[PDB]
Amino acid sequence: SRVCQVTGKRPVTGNNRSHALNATKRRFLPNLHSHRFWVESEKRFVTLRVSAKGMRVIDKKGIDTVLAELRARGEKY
Amino acid sequence: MIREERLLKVLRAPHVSEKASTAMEKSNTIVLKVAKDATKAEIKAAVQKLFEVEVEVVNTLVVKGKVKRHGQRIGRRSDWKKAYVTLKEGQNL
Amino acid sequence: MKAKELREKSVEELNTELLNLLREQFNLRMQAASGQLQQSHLLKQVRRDVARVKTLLNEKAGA
Amino acid sequence: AAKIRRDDEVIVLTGKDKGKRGKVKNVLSSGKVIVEGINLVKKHQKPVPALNQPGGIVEKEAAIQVSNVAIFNAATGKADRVGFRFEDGKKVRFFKSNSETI
Amino acid sequence: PRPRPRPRPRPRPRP
Amino acid sequence: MKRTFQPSVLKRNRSHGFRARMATKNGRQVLARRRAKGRARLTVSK
RNA sequence: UACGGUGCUGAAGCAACAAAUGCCCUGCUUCCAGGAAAAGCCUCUAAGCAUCAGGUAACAUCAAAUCGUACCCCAAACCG
RNA sequence: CGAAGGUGUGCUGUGAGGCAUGCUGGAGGUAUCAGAAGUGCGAAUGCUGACAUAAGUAACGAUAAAGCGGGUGAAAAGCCCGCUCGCCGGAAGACCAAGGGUUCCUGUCCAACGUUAAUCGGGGCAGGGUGAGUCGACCCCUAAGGCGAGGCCGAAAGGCGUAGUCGAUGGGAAACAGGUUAAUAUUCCUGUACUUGGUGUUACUGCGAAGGGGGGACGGAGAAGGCUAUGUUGGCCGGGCG
RNA sequence: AGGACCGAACCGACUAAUGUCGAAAAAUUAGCGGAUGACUUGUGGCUGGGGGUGAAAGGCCAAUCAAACCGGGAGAUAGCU
RNA sequence: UAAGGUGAUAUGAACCGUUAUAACCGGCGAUUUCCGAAUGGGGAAACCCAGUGUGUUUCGACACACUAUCAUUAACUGAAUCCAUAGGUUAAUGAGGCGAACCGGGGGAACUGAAACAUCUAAGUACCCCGAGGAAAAGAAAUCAACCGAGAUUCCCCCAGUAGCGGCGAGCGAACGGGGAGCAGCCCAGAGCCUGAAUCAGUGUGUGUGUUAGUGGAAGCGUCUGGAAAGGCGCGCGAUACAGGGUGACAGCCCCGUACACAAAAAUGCACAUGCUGUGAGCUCGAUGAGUAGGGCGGGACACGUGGUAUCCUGUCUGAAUAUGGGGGGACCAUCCUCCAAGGCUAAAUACUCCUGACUGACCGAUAGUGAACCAGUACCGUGAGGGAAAGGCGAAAAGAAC
Repeated sequence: SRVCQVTGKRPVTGNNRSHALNATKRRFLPNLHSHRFWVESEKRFVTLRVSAKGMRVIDKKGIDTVLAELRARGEKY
Repeated sequence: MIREERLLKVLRAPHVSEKASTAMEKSNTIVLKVAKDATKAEIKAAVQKLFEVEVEVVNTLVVKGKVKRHGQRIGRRSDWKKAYVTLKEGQNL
Repeated sequence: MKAKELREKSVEELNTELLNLLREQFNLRMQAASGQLQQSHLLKQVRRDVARVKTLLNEKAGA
Repeated sequence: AAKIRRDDEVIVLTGKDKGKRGKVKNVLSSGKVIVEGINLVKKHQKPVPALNQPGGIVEKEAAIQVSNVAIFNAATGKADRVGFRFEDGKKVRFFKSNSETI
Repeated sequence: PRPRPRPRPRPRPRP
Repeated sequence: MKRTFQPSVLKRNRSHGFRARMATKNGRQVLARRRAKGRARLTVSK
C-alpha cells in the first residue's frame, strides 16, 4: 500500500469541494518514492518507499539513526 | 502385540439368511457381519485365529441402511458391512 | 471390582483385559447374535469391567 | 431422606379408602406408593398371544400419592408423623406426638 | 397458492 | 421445455459446498449467519 | 411335479453368397483454416557409489489395499 | 346443595346494558369506591382458520383396443393363469453416464396415495438382496481454470502472480466363455487366461536424476481394398405328413 | 472442392387448427428451414448488477430485467386512495 | 446422600442392591473416533494419499510419535565478487479460529426534510474492515477563568433550546459556571551518594470468607356434604416458619418446602498478614521532548457551512526560538494573567448481557407471548444467499374398554 517507511504517511480521505460547495469524496495521496539511500554502516544501498517529506526527515537525522526506528517497528528495510 | 486385540473387535455378528444358508452347504462360504472400518486382511486374520479354520478369500460389501419411519420420525438404519469368507475343504464352522 | 484389580502387576492385568476380549466380550457377542444368550445383563457388565482395567492400565503405566 | 420406606405399615389419610391400613409394596420416583388392599382397580386386561392367556378383569393395585398416607404408629392406634434425627452414627427416622424410635 | 397470468392487455393508443 | 434446474453433484459442491464457502471471507460469514440461526443443514454437502 | 419348476440324457453342430456407419485405419490421398499438454515406456549419462548397491534373464513365493456394484435410466423412479 | 363460559326464558332502564333463573358445564369468579388501557369491529380488492356457492356440473390427463374362460377373494372391466385381438419394434426393446437413493426381491394389509373399485401397485409394515488384482471410482500425469510459500500492489478487507499445488470431459497395467439366485453377477461356481509390484534363490552385468532425446502426440473432407459383426441360401440332424 | 442440392437423426420455430381454470406457467397435430458447417451436443471452467454478455432485440443474466435475487437502512416517502 | 435403580418416548426382558464398592450429586483425574483455525500433503467436510524416526508374533505386515503457515530469538550453514549479506536448515516461544452487545480506529451512503432541489439536513447514521478488554477509551493543562481565582480524566442535572451557526431557509446547537458520583497520582529523556528503604509483579504458607455435594428444620382431629375434601361447623397447636408448589374441590399444622440453625475430603474466587525472587527507594545537582510549533495551498473536526474566524488534525511545500524562550486568553496589535507542547503509564465513578443463580411484574394466556409452550429455525420453498410454518389440554388415578 501507499505507506511511507519513515513517516508512516498513508492516504487520507476528504471532500473535493467545488465552487458551488458540492461535496465529493476524494483521497489525498502521499508523495511516495522508491529511493535507495547509501548507508555508511553496512557500506551498501537500502531501498525504501519513503515520502518526499520523509526524505527531509532523513537528511536532518542520520540515515543509520532513522533505520533504528524502522528496525524497532519491525520493518524489512 | 495388539494385532490379535484388533481381530477380537472386527467380528460383530454371524449373518443368517436364505442366501447365507445356501453358501454354507454348496459354496462353503460363511456370511457374518464385520466392523465398518474392517479390511479384508483384518477379517481373514480374525477368522483364522478365532474360528480355527482356513480362509481362502474374503469378499466384502457395504450394506446401506434403509430409511425407515417410526411413526412421524424419519429414521435411518445404521450402515454395516458383510463379509463373504470362503473356507477350504476342511471346514468345521 | 475397583480394588480387586488395583495392585495387580502391569502386564499381568494387561493379560486379563486382553483375555477379557478373548472371552465373553467376544463370545457372548456371538451367542447373543445367534439367539442363544438368555441373559442380557452379562453384556453390559463385561463392557464395564474392560473399561475398568483400561482405566487402571493407564493409571499404573506412567501418570 | 425418605419419610416412608419400602416395608412400612401405613394408613391412608385421604381418598376412597380413608382409615384402612396395609404395608407398602413399593414406592415410585414420582412420590407414588403402592399399598395392597387399598387401590383395587378392575383393569380389563387383554390376553396377550405370548405364552399365557389370563383374560378376565384382573384386580391390580393402583399407585397412590405418598402425601395421602402416613406410617402407622401401632402404639397410639392412629396416624403419626415422622421426623429425622441422629441418635446413632447414621440418620434414622423418629416419631412425633409421643415420639419413639423406629 | 399462485396468482394468475393477468388479462391480456390491448394495444394502447396516443394523442 | 428445458427446466432451469439441471442437477449435478460436482457442480453443486464446487459452487455452494463447504470448502467453497470457507475459501473466501464472505462465505465464512454465511456460515456464521447459519450457526447464529441454528440451522441444522449448514451447506450442501454429504 | 408342492404342478412354480427340478434332475438326467442329448443328434447335427458344415459349405457358399451377400455384407456394414464397425475393424485394418492414431492408415492412404487431397485440402487449407495448419490442426492440446504432461505422465507411463525406451535410451543416455551428471552429481555419486562399484567386493557392494542397483540393472537383465530364469524359478519359487507373497500381495494387488479402500469405495462404488440393488433398481429407473428417452422414464409414473431424472428435471418439469 | 355447582364458578366462569355456552345455550333459552321472564323482568327491567332514554340508551350503551343490568338482574333473576331452566339445561349443559365443571372450578373458579368477584360487590362498592378509585386507578391504568393491547377497552368495545361490517366494511380497509384487511390477515389467519373453518364452512357454503356454482354442483354432484366440467373433468377422470393422447381415439395403440380390447373379448372370453378358470382361480383368489366379502366384493374382479383393472389382480393371477390360460385362449383369441390390437400397438411399438433406429422403439413404446435391451444396456449405461448423469441425476435419484431401496423405488429392487419375498411375506403380509387396503386405514391414507392411485383422478373409479382394487384381495393390485414404484402405497403401509417386516425380512432379504449390492461379493472385483482384471469394470469403474481411488491412484500417475495434465488442458481450460482455481489456490498459491515467497514477491508486487492496494485505507483495511483484498487483487495479481512464481515455485509448486490441485483440477477430466483426455492420456496410463491386466479376463473371457458357460452355469447358477426370488432379487448380485466379465464380482458367486467351473473351465481356461492375463497384468503390475514386493521378497527369496541362481546365473550374468556397471548402475544411477527434479536432466537431454525419442515416443505418447492428435485437423477437416474424400476414395479404394481386405475383412468382420450380421443376414440369406444350400447341406446335415431331430420332429412332422397334418 | 463447396458457409453446394434433396432429404432422415439433430437443431429451430414460418403457417393453420386445437388447446387458453390446457396434457403443457408457449405444448400437440398437419405441413415447414438448415441438416459438413458462421453446425449441433455432453462434460468441466471464466466473465455479474450501473455490472457481465449481446451476428444488437435495450434481448439474456435460474419461469422475474430500461438495471437480477436475498438481507439491511426501513415502520423510506406518499399534499393520494 | 442412599433403599431403591439400569436417561425419555416406552412397556417389557435380564439384572444390580437394601446401611453400603446399587443408583444419584459434586470436586479431582483418565478416555475423548472423524471433520472443522485443521495444522503432514491434497480435497467435493466427516474423505483420499503420504514421508521420517522408534517398538514388534508368519519378508507377512502392524503399533506409537513427529512433519502446516507467519512473527521473534538462538545455533549451523550460505550466493552472484574477496570479506560480508540476501537466502537455506534446525531448535525454542507466541499467534492463527469462534463468540450477543458495549469500546477505539480506518472507510462510509441514499431514501427523507427543506412541502421542488444542488448549500445543508438526514449523518459520521445504516453498513464494511481492523483491534482489545472486562469494561474499553481518555486522563493528570503549552487547561479554564478573570485580571478575583479554580485546579487530572470520566458520568448525571441545570446552564439552555441560551450565545451563536445556518439558500440566516429547513434545521444544527454550545461554552463559562454551579450542584452531585468518584477522586491517585506518577516514570523516562541522567550522573553521583545511598544501593534492595516505599512500590507493584510472579509464586508458596497462614487466617477469614464465598462457590462447586448437602443436613436438621415446628405445629389436628372429629363430623357434614361431596366420587374424593384441604370446602362448611366445632373445639386445639406452632409461628425468627401462612414465601411458594404439589396432594381426588380452596391446607399454616399431609408432603416437598420456608424462616432459622449447621456442613466441604478435594478444587478454587476475593481480602489481608507473611516467606522467596524480580523490581525499583530517599537526597543533591542537571536535563526539561525539531523537521516540532507556526506559515502557504486544499480539506476535515470543533454548535462555528471561511464568514471579521479564534483552536486542533492532516495530503503537499516550507519552517523558528528553546526556558533571560514560547503557547493561549475567539480576526489582529500592546499590557497583564496563566500554562508549558512537540515522550509515556494509570484504579474509581461510566456502557453492555452470549451465559449462570435468586426474586419481581396493574405483561400474554396458545391467531396472544420469542419464528418455535407440542424432539422448531423443524416440515416445506428456493441452485444459492435466504425465507419459513401449522400443530397444547381425556381422566384424580389408565382404572384407556375383559368378554
